[PDB]
Amino acid sequence: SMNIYLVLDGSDSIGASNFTGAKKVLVNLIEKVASYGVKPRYGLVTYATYPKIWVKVSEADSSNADWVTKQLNEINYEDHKLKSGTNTKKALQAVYSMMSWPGWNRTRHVIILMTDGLHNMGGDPITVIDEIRDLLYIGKDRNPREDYLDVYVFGVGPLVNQVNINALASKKDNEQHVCKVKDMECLEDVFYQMIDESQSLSLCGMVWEHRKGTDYHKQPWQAKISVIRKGHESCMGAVVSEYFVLTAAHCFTVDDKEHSIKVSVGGEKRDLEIEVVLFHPNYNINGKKEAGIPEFYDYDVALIKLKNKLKYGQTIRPICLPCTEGTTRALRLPPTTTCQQQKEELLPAQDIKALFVSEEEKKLTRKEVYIKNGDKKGSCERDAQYAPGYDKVKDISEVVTPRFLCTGGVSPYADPNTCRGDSGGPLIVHKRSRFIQVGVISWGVVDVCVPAHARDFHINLFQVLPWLKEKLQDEDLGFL
Ligand SMILES: [Co+2]
Ligand code: NA
Ligand code: NA
Ligand code: NA
Ligand code: NA
Ligand code: NA
Ligand code: NA
Repeated sequence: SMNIYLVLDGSDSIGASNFTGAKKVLVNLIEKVASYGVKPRYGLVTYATYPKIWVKVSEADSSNADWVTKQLNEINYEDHKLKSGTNTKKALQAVYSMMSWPGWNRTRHVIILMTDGLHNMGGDPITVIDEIRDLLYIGKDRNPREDYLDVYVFGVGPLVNQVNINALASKKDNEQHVCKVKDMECLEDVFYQMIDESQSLSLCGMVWEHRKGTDYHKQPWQAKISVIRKGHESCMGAVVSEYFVLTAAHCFTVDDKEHSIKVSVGGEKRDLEIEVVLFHPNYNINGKKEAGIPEFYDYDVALIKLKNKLKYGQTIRPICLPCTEGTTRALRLPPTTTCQQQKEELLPAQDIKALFVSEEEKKLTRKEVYIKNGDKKGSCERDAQYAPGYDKVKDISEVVTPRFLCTGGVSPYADPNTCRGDSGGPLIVHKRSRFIQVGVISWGVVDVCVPAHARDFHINLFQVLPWLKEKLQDEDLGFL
């Protein structure tokens, strides 16, 4: 159990702009905490001469991040009256009341005070902190219980009184509880002190976003696949479970032997041995030659089972898959959510904002693209006619099957294109600060590694669920 008390100074010395800027920090914090699957109870208070309680931890809805964010969004600077006075002591007493009781010992409390430190009314606020520690039994028995209280003070504005701010904040070794609101480095560090990374290692679609992170931290699911032959093959894939990596089927052939295939993940120097490659049963690159389709990429997906089981860390984590309980939670939806509901959320009938990862000279970079899933879909699919060897295709819909998603082009925006080395990699949608894989990079019209018909096709994972569900049934992913 965790309670977070957001206390915002709305006095005259703060000003409208900085007050709004301060709320932004709070909105972003609530969102990041939620993205970790953590559900604390929130308290929300604004103050000047007197405090105004907007949300109390005792309220049932106080643990509903969307509802709290809504409340915070509705708060207007002018709502808090009597701005000529600043009584920080009273603001903290409002928090004390929320902790008061007219398994308390298991609740951890976090106070986040945003002020310039210029209280001009009431006594010394430090006194209330002392009452709070006594109330929560902290610093009483050396069972110190210091872990149960954290007082963060974010200095707002250019004219801040550092002494008063330092006085109220917690003082814990190897930790920082004071930050200037504009100091983005400091604020960032605060988050990682507050939330326990360990409780979220089993979460799919998670990324450690800290400024010190590497390419492996920013794309933890990314797997590099090597096939040594004839020329050597280079493909990308995504970790979907402790034993499996999802990639494209065309990256391999029935002639490739297990030992000739190596996988690399997490920025580790070593390569990983595979047990076997599971091609989608319906994949047959030569199945439509008669129809004028030299290479048929329908059902172009394959699952690589690794010899050794992976352990999830900050550089090796699974991406979320469509229609699984993991994705439902990542999207913060109720347990009664359906595959169709997930589909409507992730792949609506319109231009969908998405991304894929590309290796550009030892470095991984995200490329933003748009999935044409609206009435712009046909135009994208038809451009498949300009693809090499597809000039004599009778019905283009026979090559561009219902299994494909389409990206690339100049509308609505100039989309970047996938390169040969990106083949097999995941096509991703970013939602609720989480990453969900909706497709597998399959093939393109033009090798641009540009023309308006330079489209890229990906296998829609929603269209191969029966197979995914079957091959991953024992991976504890909880398919719906
Ligand atoms: Co003031
Ligand atoms: Na709401
Ligand atoms: Na003690
Ligand atoms: Na950890
Ligand atoms: Na480390
Ligand atoms: Na669920
Ligand atoms: Na679909």
